[PDB]
Amino acid sequence: MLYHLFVNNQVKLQNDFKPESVAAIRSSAFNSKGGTTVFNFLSAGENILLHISIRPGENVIVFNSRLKNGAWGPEERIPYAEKFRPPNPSITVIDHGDRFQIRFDYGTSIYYNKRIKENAAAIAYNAENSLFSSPVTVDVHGLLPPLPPA
Amino acid sequence: MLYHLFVNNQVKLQNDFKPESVAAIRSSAFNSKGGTTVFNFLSAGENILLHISIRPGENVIVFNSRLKNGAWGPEERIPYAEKFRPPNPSITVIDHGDRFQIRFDYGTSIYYNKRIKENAAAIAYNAENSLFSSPVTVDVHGLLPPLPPA
Amino acid sequence: MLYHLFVNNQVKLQNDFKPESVAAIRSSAFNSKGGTTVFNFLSAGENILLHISIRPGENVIVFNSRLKNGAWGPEERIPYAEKFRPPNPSITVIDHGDRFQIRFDYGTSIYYNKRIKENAAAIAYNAENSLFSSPVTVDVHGLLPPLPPA
Amino acid sequence: MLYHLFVNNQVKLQNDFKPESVAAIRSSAFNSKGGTTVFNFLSAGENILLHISIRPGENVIVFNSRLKNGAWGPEERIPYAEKFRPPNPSITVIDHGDRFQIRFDYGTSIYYNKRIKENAAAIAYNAENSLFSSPVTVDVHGLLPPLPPA
Ligand SMILES: CC(=O)N[C@@H]1[C@@H](O)[C@H](O[C@@H]2O[C@H](CO)[C@H](O)[C@H](O)[C@H]2O[C@@H]2O[C@@H](C)[C@@H](O)[C@@H](O)[C@@H]2O)[C@@H](CO)O[C@H]1O
Ligand SMILES: CC(=O)N[C@@H]1[C@@H](O)[C@H](O[C@@H]2O[C@H](CO)[C@H](O)[C@H](O)[C@H]2O[C@@H]2O[C@@H](C)[C@@H](O)[C@@H](O)[C@@H]2O)[C@@H](CO)O[C@H]1O
Ligand SMILES: CC(=O)N[C@@H]1[C@@H](O)[C@H](O[C@@H]2O[C@H](CO)[C@H](O)[C@H](O)[C@H]2O[C@@H]2O[C@@H](C)[C@@H](O)[C@@H](O)[C@@H]2O)[C@@H](CO)O[C@H]1O
Ligand SMILES: CC(=O)N[C@@H]1[C@@H](O)[C@H](O[C@@H]2O[C@H](CO)[C@H](O)[C@H](O)[C@H]2O[C@@H]2O[C@@H](C)[C@@H](O)[C@@H](O)[C@@H]2O)[C@@H](CO)O[C@H]1O
Repeated sequence: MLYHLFVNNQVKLQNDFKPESVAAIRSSAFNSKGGTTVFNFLSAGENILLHISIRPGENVIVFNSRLKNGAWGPEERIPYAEKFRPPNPSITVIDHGDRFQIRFDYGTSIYYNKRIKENAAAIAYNAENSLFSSPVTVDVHGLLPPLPPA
Repeated sequence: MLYHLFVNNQVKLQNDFKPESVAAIRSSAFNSKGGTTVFNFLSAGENILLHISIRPGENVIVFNSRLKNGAWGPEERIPYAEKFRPPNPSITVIDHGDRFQIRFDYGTSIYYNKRIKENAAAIAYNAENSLFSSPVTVDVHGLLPPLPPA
Repeated sequence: MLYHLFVNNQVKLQNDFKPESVAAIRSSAFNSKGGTTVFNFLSAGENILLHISIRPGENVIVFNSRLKNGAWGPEERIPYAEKFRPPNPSITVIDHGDRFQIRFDYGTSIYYNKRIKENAAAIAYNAENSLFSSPVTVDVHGLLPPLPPA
Repeated sequence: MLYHLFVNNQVKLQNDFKPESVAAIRSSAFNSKGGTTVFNFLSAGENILLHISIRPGENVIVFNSRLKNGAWGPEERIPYAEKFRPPNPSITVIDHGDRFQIRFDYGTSIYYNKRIKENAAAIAYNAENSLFSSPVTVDVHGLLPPLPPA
């Protein structure tokens, strides 16, 4: 299923993002002078199941979670540098049941153990000065699709 | 290369759409009550190399061409019905050198002999009440990419 | 539909190879010092709808057609000039209704106007010293599948 | 990278099968009355990093590991219960660093925690009466490739 997720907005998923689900987020642009950009996978109750804070100025990408009116837990970080590929950078998130796998353009995957046992009903996108385009293209799969030879 | 083509607007291609090029246009929605929707492949000089007029009310899809200040030539038509697949209908255009191949979700391809020997520098999207989303996602390939088993 | 086509053998297609059909042939190797290698798309009646003779020595690729017990028609040749990318070279054939499109790893697409109005029911592979592996992996589609962004 | 893995044989990988690596195994047939079929991911030192024993009779799939001249470790089994889609069944194995992900045509992904900290250098295929074709088509990726919208 294809969605167009606009900045400082979100998209309500047709079906819940759950185990086996794959979300391929792709930007039509890369604004090198952009600021902190965030993507949140939210449950129906608006709990932040997966928070991805891309911070170029801090050279880090922070992952976390928290209930709608709860507090962030410990942060999980990785260097920002050498992760995205202009002019069409991408973010791929896969739900492996007990944890999410996040993959950017380069480098190894990031694995984030789930902290809230719920499926995502929406994906939000927030940024004052986004690093990516608005909207960003999002393809959500119920399961990993057949793969091309390359 | 990924582009976000908004309705009643266009996208300037990074490189020209020419022989071997493949443009995959995908909508995030299908507005059954939408009207006539158009996609034009334009040259640098703004000549309409390939005009695709999707007319639900007339139950037809019209293909044509014309110079920037020229006249349409003869029309090439196909029934509108059973061509698109909601909620993510698509249009795939392939430049075969001497003609374009246009493929929708269902049915056989449409072949349109080129009438203007030029490459496209832009793709335009026009509609009063579009049948598709705004923007529509557009992936342009320099050549047919590797194919998945299905 | 996946088939394993062995050298000096053939594979019977579960479905007619006809307009919109795509055959993605892939080899697990490239035998540098290989000799003339042939791929034929045959009708159920064993007419050779599309003959592809890749000749390293003569440095040409000959395309032709012929009825079961008939003689070869006029040849349509092009220079061989390094069309394959080792170690996994590919040959993709697409049925466009009035003609076939043949794409290798390099060079431009080759177009061959159909000479016999029949669909292919089998693909044959012949060679004394094949340029490719035995068997070759063959994925046949009834229509062009959705494409990855790259 | 494409390989043709023959039954009761193996294929030496041009590159280490390691974190981020994906092995897409595809069969050109499904032998209904086939017997126990095995696929092993081996280290260059011939340690069995991941053993996959598909047993129709016992109706289970056993996953295990073992050093070259060592004994099998504790078994991790699941019911076989119709995991393959004829006539072209598939097995996809992904290296996630601390564990392997194995996906069949049906059922959920199977996760197997790594028991040996080595990368795979070869994939073996064993069976007296294989459930699948010989050889099986194997596409190995260094990283998950861009995905088609479907
Ligand atoms: C190393 C460390 O622990 N630094 C902490 C920052 O990462 C925290 O920032 C907040 O982090 C959460 C995720 O854990 C989320 O990304 C918040 O949006 C983020 O807060 C924003 O960004 C900060 C840099 C501040 O400008 C803040 O005002 C913003 O609202 C902060 C706050 O929890 O604590 C640091 O110790
Ligand atoms: C069967 C036939 O020939 N009908 C003709 C219409 O198809 C023409 O419409 C115009 O067609 C061109 C492509 O050839 C292009 O799609 C134009 O946008 C389209 O004109 C618009 O749509 C028409 C239905 C009218 O409402 C017109 O005012 C719009 O501007 C017309 C006009 O060339 O002629 C018919 O004969
Ligand atoms: C310059 C020229 O026209 N050369 C002709 C060859 O191309 C012909 O070869 C045959 O070509 C058909 C397709 O047209 C098919 O590829 C046959 O396998 C091929 O014949 C074989 O290869 C030849 C090189 C000879 O060794 C022949 O004995 C084999 O049977 C030939 C024959 O039609 O004529 C040439 O003039
Ligand atoms: C209930 C139980 O634990 N069953 C055990 C079998 O699963 C074992 O079979 C061997 O299992 C390993 C992986 O753990 C591998 O699949 C071996 O090929 C397999 O041994 C073969 O198949 C068996 C069914 C026997 O026919 C045996 O002779 C073969 O060599 C066996 C042996 O470890 O123990 C069972 O208890």
